[PDB]
Amino acid sequence: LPALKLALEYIVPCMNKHGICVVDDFLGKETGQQIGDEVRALHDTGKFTDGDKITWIEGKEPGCETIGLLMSSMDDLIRHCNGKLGSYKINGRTKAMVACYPGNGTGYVRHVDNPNGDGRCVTCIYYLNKDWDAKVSGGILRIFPEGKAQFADIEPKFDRLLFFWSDRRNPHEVQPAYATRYAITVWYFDADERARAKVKYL
Amino acid sequence: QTKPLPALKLALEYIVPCMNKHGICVVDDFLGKETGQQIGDEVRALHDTDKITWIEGKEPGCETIGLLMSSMDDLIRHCNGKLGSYKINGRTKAMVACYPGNGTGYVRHVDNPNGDGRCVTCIYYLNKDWDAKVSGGILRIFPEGKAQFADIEPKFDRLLFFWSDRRNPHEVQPAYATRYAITVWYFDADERARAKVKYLTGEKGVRVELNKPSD
Amino acid sequence: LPALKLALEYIVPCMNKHGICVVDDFLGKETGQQIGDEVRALHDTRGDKITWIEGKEPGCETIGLLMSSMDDLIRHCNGKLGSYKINGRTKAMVACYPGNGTGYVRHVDNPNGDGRCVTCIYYLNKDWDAKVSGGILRIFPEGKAQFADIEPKFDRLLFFWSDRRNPHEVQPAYATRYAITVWYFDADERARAKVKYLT
Amino acid sequence: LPALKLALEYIVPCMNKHGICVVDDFLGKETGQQIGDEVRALHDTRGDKITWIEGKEPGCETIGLLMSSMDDLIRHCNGKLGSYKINGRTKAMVACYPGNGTGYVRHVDNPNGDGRCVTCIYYLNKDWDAKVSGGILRIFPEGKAQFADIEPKFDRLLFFWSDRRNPHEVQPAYATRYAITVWYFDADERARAKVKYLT
Amino acid sequence: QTKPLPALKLALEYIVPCMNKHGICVVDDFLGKETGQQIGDEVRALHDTDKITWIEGKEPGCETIGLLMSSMDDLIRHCNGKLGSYKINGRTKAMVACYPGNGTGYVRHVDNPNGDGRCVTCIYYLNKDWDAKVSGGILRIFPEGKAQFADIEPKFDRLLFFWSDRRNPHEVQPAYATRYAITVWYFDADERARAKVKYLTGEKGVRVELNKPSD
Amino acid sequence: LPALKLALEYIVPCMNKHGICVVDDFLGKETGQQIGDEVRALHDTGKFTDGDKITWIEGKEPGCETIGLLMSSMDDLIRHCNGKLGSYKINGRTKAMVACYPGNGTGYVRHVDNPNGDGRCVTCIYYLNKDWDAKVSGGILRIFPEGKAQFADIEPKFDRLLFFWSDRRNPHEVQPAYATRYAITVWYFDADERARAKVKYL
Ligand SMILES: O=C(O)c1ccc(-n2[nH]cc(-n3ccnn3)c2=O)nc1
Ligand SMILES: O=C(O)c1ccc(-n2[nH]cc(-n3ccnn3)c2=O)nc1
Ligand SMILES: O=C(O)c1ccc(-n2[nH]cc(-n3ccnn3)c2=O)nc1
Ligand SMILES: O=C(O)c1ccc(-n2[nH]cc(-n3ccnn3)c2=O)nc1
Ligand SMILES: O=C(O)c1ccc(-n2[nH]cc(-n3ccnn3)c2=O)nc1
Ligand SMILES: O=C(O)c1ccc(-n2[nH]cc(-n3ccnn3)c2=O)nc1
Ligand SMILES: [Mn+2]
Ligand SMILES: [Mn+2]
Ligand SMILES: [Mn+2]
Ligand SMILES: [Mn+2]
Ligand SMILES: [Mn+2]
Ligand SMILES: [Mn+2]
Repeated sequence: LPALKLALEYIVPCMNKHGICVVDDFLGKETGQQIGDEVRALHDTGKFTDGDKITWIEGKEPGCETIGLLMSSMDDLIRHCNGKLGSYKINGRTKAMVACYPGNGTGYVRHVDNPNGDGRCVTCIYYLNKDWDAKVSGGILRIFPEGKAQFADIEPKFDRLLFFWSDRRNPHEVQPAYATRYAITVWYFDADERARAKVKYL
Repeated sequence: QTKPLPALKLALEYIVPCMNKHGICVVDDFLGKETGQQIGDEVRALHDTDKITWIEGKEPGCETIGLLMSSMDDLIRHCNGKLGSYKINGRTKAMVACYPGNGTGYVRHVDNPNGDGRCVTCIYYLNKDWDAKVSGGILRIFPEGKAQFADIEPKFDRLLFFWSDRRNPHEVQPAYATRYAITVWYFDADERARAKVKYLTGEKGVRVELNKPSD
Repeated sequence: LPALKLALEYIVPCMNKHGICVVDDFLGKETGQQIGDEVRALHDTRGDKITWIEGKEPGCETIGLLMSSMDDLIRHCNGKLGSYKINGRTKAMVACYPGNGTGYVRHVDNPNGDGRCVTCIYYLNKDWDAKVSGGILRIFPEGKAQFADIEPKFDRLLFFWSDRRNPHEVQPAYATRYAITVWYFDADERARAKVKYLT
Repeated sequence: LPALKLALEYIVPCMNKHGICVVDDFLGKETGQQIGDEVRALHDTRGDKITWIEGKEPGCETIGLLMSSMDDLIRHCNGKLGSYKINGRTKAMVACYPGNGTGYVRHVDNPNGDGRCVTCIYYLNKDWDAKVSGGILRIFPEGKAQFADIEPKFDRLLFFWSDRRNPHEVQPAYATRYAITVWYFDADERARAKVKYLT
Repeated sequence: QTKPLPALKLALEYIVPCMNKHGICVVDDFLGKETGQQIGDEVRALHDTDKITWIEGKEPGCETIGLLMSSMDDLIRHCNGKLGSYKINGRTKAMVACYPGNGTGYVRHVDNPNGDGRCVTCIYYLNKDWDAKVSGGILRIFPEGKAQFADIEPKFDRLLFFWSDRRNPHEVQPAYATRYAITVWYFDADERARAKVKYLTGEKGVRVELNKPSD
Repeated sequence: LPALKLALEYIVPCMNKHGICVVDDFLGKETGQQIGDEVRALHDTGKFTDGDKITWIEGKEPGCETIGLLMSSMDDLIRHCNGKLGSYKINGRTKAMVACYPGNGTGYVRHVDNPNGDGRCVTCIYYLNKDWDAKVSGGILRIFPEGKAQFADIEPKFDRLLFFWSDRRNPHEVQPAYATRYAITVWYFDADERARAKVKYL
């Protein structure tokens, strides 16, 4: 299951078909647990902006190589879909939103990542909660594809990667959880949208 | 053999009042393990011989399915005109459906919103030993104008009745294992007619010719 | 404009980009008046009245004309209209609405896939000021961040998808209203519909 | 923790920032058990059962105790609790829920301003695994982009606004459930309520 | 004088069946111009002597308002137990309300969702010569489980009846001129009782003392 | 009715009360019609980005002095509310979104200007449609204040200025219109929100 294959053979169609792509075992046990620890590190040192504990990583951070690995690893796959994903000309990506979600019975109401057209067109999420039994611990992502007669409960299973369109096509809510959960989110811009979105400023 | 079905008593003394009061009626241990597992096989067979398929009941390798349908009919028969104001004159084929276990769920919806004639939805679950607590697949019903709602388990050998119009909206929680169910809709004499008139059944129509004579 | 041009250069793209298409001055005040007269006369032989017309019936010639000219447009869009293979049609729903002060709740024509894929409406209300008598059709094209109010303008023709893509509500009217409606079936879908019924 | 500290240092701010406040280990497994026994015994003299308790009745002493200790918390929050002037209370709604597989539809306690401003619930279900038996209370704090699932944990006390600010639904239970509920009235509001009724 | 009111015929032959069938009933030219304009003055007077006020009917300068109420009662009286299954044993005071003309509207809502005893909302419009086409203020009702909805004009000397439970949700379009209306709710014997029991009326209560004896 | 008065005496309270402030006759007939023409100018020359004809003005544009007047005129009022409007520390503002709305029966579904927290906290709109009879031509703004039992239909009357919070508190839809209408929209940032919103990028 090589790199460009996953991209042009599974992602692109599965995405242009439904608008949701799941990828199990993206980096492997050892490589994943690595990030798994590397993220728990940041949970202590500080600089964690924003309960709702999140923080933004650029990849070249002090000692956060593996997070950078993951990021730069996703970049490949998205690059390998150039012009294939809808009419979207994808170029840049936000910094990695490494987030530690509370898990105290807290859930997040349904919403849309990019309803205004702020540029973000492909949400990309990585789950790193080792042995996160969603059957008991809960904390599942639920997506309601606009105009479809079905919906999907995606579990934050360990070492799972998830893609979906960020616009009004994918409204989604997150069932609450009872244990602490970690996850890394990333968005990708459409060259035109991200640009048009910038004429507002000075 | 099959479990004895006192269709008359079960209709008049239980199903009818239940339906009238609540609009939802469950009947467990409908055909017994013996017939149930059998239908299990019969349906898992058609898998070979989200996908569905329609059955009249006479098809080969579908004997017990036709049996199930005949039982459903047996129950609706002894209801008479007591089951709501509806006069049930007929029904659809049996929708034998294979639902996948990929964590897929079904949005809130209503079987018959347009008024196409269907008045009573009827479902039968044949999943041998299905723990809804483990695999999910629960069916959530919201009885219109009530302060409660109900999570019905797709328990093995369970039969489910409910009105199909705006009165019973429902969701289907995702399942994490393949699941099987047979659905049937009963028609109200009048509504089905006006439906056929209004072209809400897709049965009628008018041919559109390839061309017309100029002028 | 010829039917082919109107079809291929206007209707097909308008229907693909939006799923809603208006066509003003379809048959001209000349023929439109006759269609109107036929209908008004037809509905003299206070809720909403509807009588289905084949087109061949007496005193319903011009109605049939309208239907024919509709079918031609549909012929020119054959294959190019969405992803549908249209082979069927419904009788002309000649409908006389009350105009008392009651609108029709927001809904969708074909929610369960009964075969119908294109709703096609023709208005006959001469000098109908929507800002005075109302009866406006509000459509909410699913997905699009805008919505539209279509006025029952005389001699107006209106196409739109029948599925969940175009839910819509009718604003109340304060005067007698007339509108002929037809639906078109997708060859496959309508056939897939019949399957559930007994032989 | 003393009632005053718990009141002024925890409940008042928690109620102001959110309008929802949980308090675990309110009376301890010691007294909680007795409250439970009183209730369970009380409900032996399959839909949901409810019997209102004043607290003074026989075999309902400990219930009354719970009520008292609730009132004290309310006394310590006097004036500081939202913008309400609490002067009244309802009898203890001792409720036994079925646990058959039926939840209670999403709703709001006080939608028309009947006087009630604070819903206050105390759970008595020993060793109640919400992940096995369910019966969870899901609240949607209006305005906030999050929502919460409150587990009917034994000896748990739960405060929340009764108005449109906190709509909420109860997940179905798969075992017999017990929960005592009380509401508090805002002096003005409840008085403004009576006005509409005849002398 | 006032217009003759055949309360008996109007109740039995029109209002009752109308209500039962649709759940909404309008009665125009209820009291005639004479009494109508009078109530006009009577209410515009209380403005002096979004604001509201409650009236029993006996208040000075409210004679014709009490009259209006007595008429409403007259009509509901001759309904008997025919008006739904409800047994109307009483009602609220008359809510005389002054609605402002600042382009303010009222969200979709339901008078009695909790089940507080109110079963029938009753409204009377006294706006001398109000063109709803010009100033708006229309009341839109959505009869639960129906394919139509209705825009009721707050026409002068108009009386309006409808169920107050989940069956009749409604919106009020904004008005661009001051508007006046008198509302009244009738109680169902049973529901009001269970309501008083459930403390849904705010009437009952329990005193909370300033302090308690320590220990 | 001087400048700082309108600000601290009417805006701030009316805003902290409801979250919607209307101001009739902001610049006056002659001064308003001026913008009224100055905007119709741009409708021809070009450079109108984005039917839905809109364009972004910085105020110092060629010959667009009066638009700049309006912008710089609003700036005063918002400056005169420093720290008074909620807990919002307002600093910057987007470029003026001068928009020519179609008016062919087109309406805009209800929405929220800033549901994600992109910085914008105060929507400010100026209407310049001379004698725009909304009774006939229509095209009215309808706002549904979150948690309130009433809603408001604000007419785009000529020379009217409108303020409202942009976040989830003010969902709003626009009734369709039948004639061409022009309007100038502006947003204001909360120093903290606009800042936090920027950690995403690189
Ligand atoms: O900044 C934004 O627009 C923004 C950020 C995050 C976000 N999402 N989406 C799904 C999240 N999630 C939470 C737990 N599991 N998943 C989550 O946090 N959506 C939008
Ligand atoms: O064609 C129709 O009208 C139609 C089809 C399906 C359908 N439903 N609803 C809930 C179903 N389900 C799935 C699993 N367990 N239950 C199911 O099959 N209802 C109506
Ligand atoms: O059978 C159905 O579901 C069904 C039938 C008709 C219908 N339509 N369509 C357009 C209508 N209209 C336009 C102006 N006044 N009325 C109208 O009533 N929508 C749905
Ligand atoms: O009268 C009313 O509207 C009314 C009454 C009770 C009520 N609540 N509140 C908390 C309940 N609950 C908690 C766990 N199981 N049930 C519950 O049923 N909500 C509203
Ligand atoms: O207290 C209550 O339950 C209560 C109050 C008001 C109310 N409504 N509803 C529509 C009203 N209206 C306003 C103008 N024309 N009609 C009006 O007054 N309904 C119920
Ligand atoms: O870019 C954005 O997020 C954005 C831009 C504009 C916008 N709004 N709001 C009200 C508009 N309008 C239209 C007619 N009358 N008013 C309008 O255009 N909302 C959000
Ligand atoms: Mn998200
Ligand atoms: Mn269904
Ligand atoms: Mn329609
Ligand atoms: Mn409740
Ligand atoms: Mn009301
Ligand atoms: Mn906006």
